[PDB]
Amino acid sequence: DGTGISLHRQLRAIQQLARNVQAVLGAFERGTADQMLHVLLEKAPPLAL
Amino acid sequence: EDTEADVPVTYGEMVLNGANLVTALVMGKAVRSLDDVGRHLLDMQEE
Repeated sequence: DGTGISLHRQLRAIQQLARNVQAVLGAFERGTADQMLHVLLEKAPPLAL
Repeated sequence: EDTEADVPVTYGEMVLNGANLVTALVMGKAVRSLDDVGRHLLDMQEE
């Protein structure tokens, strides 16, 4: 609307898109570590054997 | 018919200029001319 609130409601949808996109790009930085253990436990037989 | 011409005016407008943009959003209430009423309320108690 160009009024004082409809300038602001734009900014609230920007911060969500920013902090939605900051999480999922960081998720592959976390999904990398989760991809370690489920193929390192394809190998690595136990120490007792 | 005293004359045949008169003197009207134009619209005065009322826009959320300053503090009313915060009080409508951060709070709920948005009391009109709060730039002036807040000036008058801060002028009375200090004497």
